[PDB]
Amino acid sequence: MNIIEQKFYDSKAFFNTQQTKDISFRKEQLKKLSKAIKSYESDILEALYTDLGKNKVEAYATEIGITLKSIKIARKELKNWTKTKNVDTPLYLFPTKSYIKKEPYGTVLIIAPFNYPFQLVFEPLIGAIAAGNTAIIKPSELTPNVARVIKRLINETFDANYIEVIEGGIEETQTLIHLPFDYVFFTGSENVGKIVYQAASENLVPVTLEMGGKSPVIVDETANIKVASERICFGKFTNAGQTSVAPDYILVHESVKDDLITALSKTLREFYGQNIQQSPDYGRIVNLKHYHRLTSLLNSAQMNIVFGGHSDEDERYIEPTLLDHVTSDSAIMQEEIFGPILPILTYQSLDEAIAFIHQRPKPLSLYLFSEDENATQRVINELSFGGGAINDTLMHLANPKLPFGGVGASGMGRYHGKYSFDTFTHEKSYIFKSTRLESGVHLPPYKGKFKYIKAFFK
Amino acid sequence: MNIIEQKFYDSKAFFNTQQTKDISFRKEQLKKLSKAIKSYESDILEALYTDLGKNKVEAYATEIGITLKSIKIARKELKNWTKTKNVDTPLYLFPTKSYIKKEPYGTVLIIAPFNYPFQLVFEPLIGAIAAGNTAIIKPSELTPNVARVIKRLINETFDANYIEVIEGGIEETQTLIHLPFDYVFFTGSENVGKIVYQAASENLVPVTLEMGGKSPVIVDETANIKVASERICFGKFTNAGQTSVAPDYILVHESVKDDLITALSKTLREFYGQNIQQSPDYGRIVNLKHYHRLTSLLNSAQMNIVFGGHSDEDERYIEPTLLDHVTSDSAIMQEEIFGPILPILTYQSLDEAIAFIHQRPKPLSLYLFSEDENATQRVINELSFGGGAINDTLMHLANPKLPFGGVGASGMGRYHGKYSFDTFTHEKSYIFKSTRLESGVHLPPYKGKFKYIKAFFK
Repeated sequence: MNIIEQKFYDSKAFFNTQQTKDISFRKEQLKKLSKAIKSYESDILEALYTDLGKNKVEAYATEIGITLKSIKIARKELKNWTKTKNVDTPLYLFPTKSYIKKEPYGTVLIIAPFNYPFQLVFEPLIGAIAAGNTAIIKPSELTPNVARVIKRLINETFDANYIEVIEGGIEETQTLIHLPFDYVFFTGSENVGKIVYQAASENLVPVTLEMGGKSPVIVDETANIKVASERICFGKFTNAGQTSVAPDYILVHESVKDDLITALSKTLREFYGQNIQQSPDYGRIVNLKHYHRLTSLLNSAQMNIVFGGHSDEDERYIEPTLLDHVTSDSAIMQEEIFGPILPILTYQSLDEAIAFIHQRPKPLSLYLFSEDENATQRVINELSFGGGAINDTLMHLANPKLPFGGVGASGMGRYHGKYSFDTFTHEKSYIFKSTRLESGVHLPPYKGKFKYIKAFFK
Repeated sequence: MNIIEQKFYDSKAFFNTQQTKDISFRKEQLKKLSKAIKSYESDILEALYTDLGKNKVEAYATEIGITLKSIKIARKELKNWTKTKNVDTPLYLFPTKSYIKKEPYGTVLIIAPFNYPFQLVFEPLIGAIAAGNTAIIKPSELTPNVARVIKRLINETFDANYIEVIEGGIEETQTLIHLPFDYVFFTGSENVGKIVYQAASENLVPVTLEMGGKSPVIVDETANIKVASERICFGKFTNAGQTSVAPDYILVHESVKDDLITALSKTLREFYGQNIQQSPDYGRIVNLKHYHRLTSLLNSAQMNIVFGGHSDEDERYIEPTLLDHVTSDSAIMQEEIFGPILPILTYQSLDEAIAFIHQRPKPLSLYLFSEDENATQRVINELSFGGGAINDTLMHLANPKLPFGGVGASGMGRYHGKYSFDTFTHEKSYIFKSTRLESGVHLPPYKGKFKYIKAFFK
């Protein structure tokens, strides 16, 4: 009765035909998706480069390669993920049989951001397809050519009543989130996350939200500064900072603080050489507006740049900038940076570092560079965060056996690997008690049965 | 800065002391809880009988015995549930180690209804305790003596900053749900469910909602009417109908429809004899208001009572009533009955039965009495519901290896057994990449590394 509603009702109607629930069907659409991505493979990278200055290597590894292997893993495991699970039954309920069926939710909404525009559409989508749902996809219009390449790939591969792509901004998102989807999957900002979560509450819709925060990295008195410098910079300088799990700021112990900076800068040259603006290993800011935002942050923290700093408006360039003498109350530590600026703060005792992170909202990721075991055991035991890495950054996302998701302000729910499948699955317990052997052990009248009932639970 | 807020902040502060995260601590509070329930064992049944007319046998089996064994299972499995899980890592990320830590959310809210007032406080609470949280409990004030017995048991056993009981109605619930709890667990009505879900969205709080609906039971042309009569009546007539998973109405095939009724009535006498009002095996309605509600339903469906019907206001008695010639549009089929009235409807083709259930919201449970395998395979394959039973009712809740929870309008999330523990757990992925063997296989510059990166995912 309206354009977006028209497509929503058609997707729901196709699901109710129930072709989606058949495993043969799902295995085949996974195949078509793998083939379609490979067919558009250079049609994914032209758009990633024009929208995000994303070079072919990292673009492939973060958006195309990761999903192609995810499709493969899902096709290999589809029969295990979907198979009904038999469940041990208690002896006092004998002969009852116990099962858990893995059934889809129905029609599913996927909202994806701008920074990994392809990855965050298709990793959940693989889950939804594998789980037997229909899907309506909302990709970011901040990366417009990526968005249309996704629409072209989806329209060419699938019928709209099975998977469809709605392009647009907040207006279209508002129409979608107020529709009665059977599941909503969202990656993006805490603020839009709140908009989605409140909109889903009205129709009692379950959701997975993956938002952000400020990911700490504790560089400890016992650290291996050399490797940490490289490891941290990979995490921070891939996609030019725009990564919900990128290190947002460093909590570096007093003693090692100056070492790090040289190590950083030196191993930053090992990454993009002198004059990074000419490197074909380093990305760009998504947009003029995000640009004028991160430049203003550099212009306000200009007293404290210690390595990097300049920027060209015409190609949305900002170089790997490192800050120093930063404090809890400065403007750079008020918001999530989501850019190539790395503020560095000093700490004396580990208790203060932990306390500093505790006072703040729970981050999506947390990183500790330390060789001390008692130190790691307490950073891990007392700080709650989404996920993270001891002596590494980012690369915990690369293992699809580890769920990826936030906690508290950083998010709820999780995906990657099987978890993508589980996010879009309802686990339906059912039992089966044959009628040949009937009894009466728990039925009425109770008269003198009390003893036997107490014995059921003792 | 206000009474309920005062207790909330104290619970949060105690959690931040971090005694709760220690497994030795959790095992001991589980022990104290088991001992405390056994100490109040007759103090649980006096209140269940005065509030719900619940006789000692069923009261024990549905509220006390089920939780005591749940405490035992949690104490036996606590080390397995809590232990950090090691995760196979991919070869191309070698030597990285991969783990999932099971950590608590923090401070937790549990809201419990009137109909199983003790069970639905303590089965989730066991989860919360086992997961390492603090807890604030909101029990129904419709069963007031049960509520206070719970407060007395909790206050005597634990300090309020660890687990506390707030008594009251919707006002106190409103104050609680708008506080920034780390998790909200709710059992109750769809309408109050919506109130809770929307209140949780404002603070980005994850929730488990367990609401209701109208649980179907398909009695099929191939059924074993005799045993089904008993099995259905156990499910329906325990707790005098007031059970979110009780059969709310029967879809009985045309041919067998009259058989059932006699079978029902006859095996209803096998349960509570002639004159049920004198049976000490049959419960009562929680309240005058719920009473005047279910009596009005009988007074409006008075043309169609075929077995049962009368009611005493002074002991809130309503007898096992069976209806006949009921239709989709009658007033009894508009709302969830939650009482001892069983409307019975006829169907011709199985497709109509499935369609009738499909058109309605997804029920918390679904029951099919049939000996035909193709029939069961499609009832199970095409109808989405919370959980349920083939050739039985209710008893799928009794197996703590099967998750218990709704889907769609009936609920989101699940508990019982380990699932109770998981509901209150954050699974935190972390990796550990040693610095002794450093490399450079995925770091920049990319120059001629493309081939190797493609190989990572192929």
